[PDB]
Amino acid sequence: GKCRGLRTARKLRSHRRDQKWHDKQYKKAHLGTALKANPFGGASHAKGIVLEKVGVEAKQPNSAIRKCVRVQLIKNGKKITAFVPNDGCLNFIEENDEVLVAGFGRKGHAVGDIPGVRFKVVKVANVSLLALYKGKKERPR
Amino acid sequence: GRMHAPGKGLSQSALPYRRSVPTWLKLTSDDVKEQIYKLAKKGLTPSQIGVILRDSHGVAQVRFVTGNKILRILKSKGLAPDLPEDLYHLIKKAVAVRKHLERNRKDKDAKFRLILIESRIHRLARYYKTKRVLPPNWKYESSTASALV
Amino acid sequence: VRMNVLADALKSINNAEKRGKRQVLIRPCSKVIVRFLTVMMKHGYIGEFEIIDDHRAGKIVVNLTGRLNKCGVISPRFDVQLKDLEKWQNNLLPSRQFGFIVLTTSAGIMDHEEARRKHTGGKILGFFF
RNA sequence: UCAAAGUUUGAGCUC
RNA sequence: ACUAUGACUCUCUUAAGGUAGCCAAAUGCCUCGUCAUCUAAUUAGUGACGCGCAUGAAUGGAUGAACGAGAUUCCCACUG
RNA sequence: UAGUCGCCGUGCCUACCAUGGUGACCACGGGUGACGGGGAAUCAGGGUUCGAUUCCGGAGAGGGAGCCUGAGAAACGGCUA
RNA sequence: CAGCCGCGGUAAUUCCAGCUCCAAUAGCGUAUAUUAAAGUUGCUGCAGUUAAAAAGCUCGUAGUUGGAUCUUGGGAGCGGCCGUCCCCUGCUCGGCGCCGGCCCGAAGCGUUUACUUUGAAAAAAUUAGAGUGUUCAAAGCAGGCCGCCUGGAUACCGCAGCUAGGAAUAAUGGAAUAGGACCGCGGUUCUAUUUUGUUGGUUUUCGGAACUGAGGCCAUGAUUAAGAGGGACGGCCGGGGGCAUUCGUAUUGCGCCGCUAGAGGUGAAAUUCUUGGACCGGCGCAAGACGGACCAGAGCGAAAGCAUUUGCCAAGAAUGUUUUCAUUAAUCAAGAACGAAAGUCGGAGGUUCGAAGACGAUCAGAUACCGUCGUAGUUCCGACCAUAAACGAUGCCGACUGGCGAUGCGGCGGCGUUAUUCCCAUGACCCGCCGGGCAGCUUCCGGGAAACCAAAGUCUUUGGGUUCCGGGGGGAGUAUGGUUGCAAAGCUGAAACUUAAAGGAAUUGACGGAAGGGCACCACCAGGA
RNA sequence: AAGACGGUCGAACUUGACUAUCUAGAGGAAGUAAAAGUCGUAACAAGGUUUCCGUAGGUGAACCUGCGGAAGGAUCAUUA
Ligand SMILES: [Mg+2]
Ligand SMILES: [Mg+2]
Ligand SMILES: [Mg+2]
Ligand SMILES: [Mg+2]
Ligand SMILES: [Mg+2]
Ligand SMILES: [Mg+2]
Ligand SMILES: [Mg+2]
Ligand SMILES: [Mg+2]
Ligand SMILES: [Mg+2]
Ligand SMILES: [Mg+2]
Ligand SMILES: [Mg+2]
Ligand SMILES: [Mg+2]
Ligand SMILES: [Mg+2]
Ligand SMILES: [Mg+2]
Ligand SMILES: [Mg+2]
Ligand SMILES: [Mg+2]
Ligand SMILES: [Mg+2]
Ligand SMILES: [Mg+2]
Ligand SMILES: [Mg+2]
Ligand SMILES: [Mg+2]
Ligand SMILES: [Mg+2]
Ligand SMILES: [Mg+2]
Ligand SMILES: [Mg+2]
Ligand SMILES: [Mg+2]
Ligand SMILES: [Mg+2]
Ligand SMILES: [Mg+2]
Ligand SMILES: [Mg+2]
Ligand SMILES: [Mg+2]
Ligand SMILES: [Mg+2]
Ligand SMILES: [Mg+2]
Ligand SMILES: [Mg+2]
Ligand SMILES: [Mg+2]
Ligand SMILES: [Mg+2]
Ligand SMILES: [Mg+2]
Ligand SMILES: [Mg+2]
Ligand SMILES: [Mg+2]
Ligand SMILES: [Mg+2]
Ligand SMILES: [Mg+2]
Ligand SMILES: [Mg+2]
Ligand SMILES: [Mg+2]
Ligand SMILES: [Mg+2]
Ligand SMILES: [Mg+2]
Ligand SMILES: [Mg+2]
Ligand SMILES: [Mg+2]
Repeated sequence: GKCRGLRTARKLRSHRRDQKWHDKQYKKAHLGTALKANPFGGASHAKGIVLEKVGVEAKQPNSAIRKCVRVQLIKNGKKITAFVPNDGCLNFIEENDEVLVAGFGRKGHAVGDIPGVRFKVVKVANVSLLALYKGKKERPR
Repeated sequence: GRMHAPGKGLSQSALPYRRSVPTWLKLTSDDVKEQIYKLAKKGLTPSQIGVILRDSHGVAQVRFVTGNKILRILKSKGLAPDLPEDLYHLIKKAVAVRKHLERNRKDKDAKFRLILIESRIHRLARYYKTKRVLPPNWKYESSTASALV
Repeated sequence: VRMNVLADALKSINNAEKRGKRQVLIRPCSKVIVRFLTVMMKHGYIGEFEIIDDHRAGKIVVNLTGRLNKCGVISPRFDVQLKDLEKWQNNLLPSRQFGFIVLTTSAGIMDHEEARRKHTGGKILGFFF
């Protein structure tokens, strides 16, 4: 503070109330455009259909072909590049199957090589992708 | 520092500690008042009075030699002006400014000084309104002002 | 304009004590200041000051010793409940053993420990240690 | 007692 | 460094070689140009596109409120 | 001001007069992913966010409206649109 | 794989396996909202010369803050010079009762807030918390002795409201044309009511409201005049402002006279002017710019800025002052005045230069740098405009803490020189002191990331007052909206998306078509195959 | 009782105005992210015409010139 007056409570509080908005994160929390724009709409997971398999190329120093997958959500209809992680797990993901998608730990921010891919697959057809990779369970056919 | 200027001059009178009268001075308060009456009748301010007294009669301050002050004595005898002399001198100054501008419309500096002068006037005017010497309806109005000196 | 007489004086003395100056002249004499000095003096932190009476706001000459680390002020004058006295004296002082917070009260000008004895809250003026 | 002077494998430098 | 195109360069011809802006308009043959809207349905009409047979700068170009016994298109109410 | 209604006080309603009231001390208007509170989480001291939710108060039973019956209802596990 | 840095290009401590080893253990992992960590929203507690940052300047009502000054002390007894217990209102009915008076008790009245302390009052549940062997505990409020014995408490519980104590700090009134207090005197008008043994009525006496005459007494009534401020006065001071007036050369142009063939211009040339007389020189005339040199690390102005002579108009900082008033003051959203150049609209004027434009030159290209021309503009008056690195890139007031010399103004003092000449009192020198002023130097004052600063100091020993304004880079001062302007454009002012870095000071290199030094026939110089 | 005149409340439908919120939309025009193109080389060393600021006009692009500022410049000094 600078006005250390005994009766400037109002003037102070007002000033604070104006400047909280210049903080980028508060504005992020309280204006709705971010929450609405986010397809997750303040959610951890979201279900969606696989419609095509895509090999997105990595950024520099690194060099790799990341295996992503174009899902279309049911509730909104928005389109997402959900990335499948680990080794040999893509042969499992068949086309036209429901997968539960989650975030990527960054709250609206791209991560490393995969440019603009904030989402990863957890399940396939009520079957944990982990269980398929480990070999505990099998795909129902 | 000064109000409408950057100067910060430290020059004024400095009265000494002894409030006592000197030994050589033997002119009474009554005689001084009879002089006051003549000078006020002839037409003169408390300032110019105080000046003459200190210069010729060698009596620096009446407040110190006698008990009460010069203006309150004049107020007792009904010589006080309708409004205070400083406002009198300001409006007279104001008028001369607006007069010189009347021919000389360009003098922008004169306009700036005029405006500051009027601000200073209304400041004094609110002090005197609180001191209950002017009526609530008093108002400097360049239209009516020139009637007042 | 000059608002706080005390606020100017106490800075002047702290800028003397940092330089180890021996005696200090302060230009406006206030009654509250005078009470303040007498409080520190009875408790032995400084010697015998003397005040120069002009039919005016007086002056004051303090013969300074060397035991005073700081003598500070709190503007604005905050009210202080007995609840807050501990948090004030905690956050405002070097330790729990020494140092003082002097607050004038209805009762009178006195230390905070004397306020604790007398059961008397009040308006914080300042502090020293 | 003032005209100008451009570039350099993709094929691997470094605590 | 996809094709296309051609920022860039040269040359032939003339004294240069259509800059800014605009359109299938009262100016476009092929032509009902193509796409969208307006209709149940529209060779008309309106808004973008331009390769402009043959746009174009006081032979003036573009806009633009008010006015018109001016030219077309649609809508309301209304009617032998 | 005088009445009406109403169990009384009051633009509650009616009639006749007067022309007032609020506003940078943020009204007015718009938003609120707001029923409120008692409380919870977090913490050095200051504070920050949450609190539909077993206790209290409010409102509501498809949408709005209207009413009989009753000490008590503008009731919805009572009626009429 | 890896939240991030990074790993993987043939001995991979980073992948897939095996072999081991670590953390936690009936639990652990992942995601999202959210909280401490965050002195990265800061009241306690941030920044604002250079890393992001102070409105171009000043005026201005609300807002916020405001100098000093009025009660200090006193009596009796007490403890180890000192401390503490006891006390520091005033103005109809009965007893500590005592010989009508005195005191006390009671009723009513008290110039007023903030501030502080008490109590009551607060729904429980919850929290903390006393007790209590659920076999411990989580829980519960129960239980225990062999008929009896006990518990079933307590605290916190904002803010506002009430209740009685305290009166330092901050307001606030009061007696100043005295229609001023006390306590008294007498009228005018109106009546509470008591009264004359008993039937009826009134005024008085005696009490209670308004009005009205003249007293006695009151120490009779007015805080000081701020190193707060305004206003006055004296002679000065200053490129301070405006208007009008005067002068100078040079300039380019013209007219005339003189000799004459080139003149121009460049690194080198041409278009250009020129035997219809150029350039050069002389004398006259002409119009508009500009007032050099004197001109300083000088002055004044709110700021841009302000310099030919003379005249008129008014102002002001600063100084001396035993001049008047006595708080009249500081900073400020809203609102307002001024505000270089370019730009714009009308006239007036159109000398020079010169955006645009053309051509001539170099050049791989140059629609530029060079040249010859040359338009708007550049000048004045009248209308708009409000933007610059408008930089000290440093908001305003106020205080304090080191020197040193120089300087500008006003003022003061002091041998002597030197003009007035013939002294005084002035002028020029000379040596000092004082106020504030533009700057300078200086140091282990201390601060600061450092560069640096007697301020960018008086900061974890953090609060003198008050405005404005910044919170990762970009996207973007864009969009959309609003407002102003003839237009140009100004002002207010978002988001999506992307991205892990962007910057400052200073060190060592390397480079330099920057300078200073020094050397070498694989450099030059002088030359040779 | 059936029933009717009238008052009051008034659901409901029809229309308009303002107002909030979401949203399709031919074609156009920006920003950002990968690249080992094409044209040049402004800037950082006087970057080979010092750099930058405000404002006007111009040009394929980076840029050029005019007028007046600033030094964050290649000068803290240049001599009665
Ligand atoms: Mg001011
Ligand atoms: Mg060159
Ligand atoms: Mg190469
Ligand atoms: Mg068409
Ligand atoms: Mg054309
Ligand atoms: Mg024609
Ligand atoms: Mg033609
Ligand atoms: Mg034609
Ligand atoms: Mg049209
Ligand atoms: Mg509670
Ligand atoms: Mg309830
Ligand atoms: Mg309630
Ligand atoms: Mg209900
Ligand atoms: Mg119902
Ligand atoms: Mg049922
Ligand atoms: Mg029910
Ligand atoms: Mg391994
Ligand atoms: Mg913390
Ligand atoms: Mg936080
Ligand atoms: Mg910078
Ligand atoms: Mg900066
Ligand atoms: Mg400024
Ligand atoms: Mg600035
Ligand atoms: Mg004070
Ligand atoms: Mg001249
Ligand atoms: Mg300037
Ligand atoms: Mg403002
Ligand atoms: Mg101008
Ligand atoms: Mg101009
Ligand atoms: Mg014009
Ligand atoms: Mg030229
Ligand atoms: Mg050419
Ligand atoms: Mg040229
Ligand atoms: Mg600027
Ligand atoms: Mg600080
Ligand atoms: Mg940013
Ligand atoms: Mg990156
Ligand atoms: Mg060699
Ligand atoms: Mg040699
Ligand atoms: Mg260049
Ligand atoms: Mg050069
Ligand atoms: Mg350059
Ligand atoms: Mg540079
Ligand atoms: Mg050109």
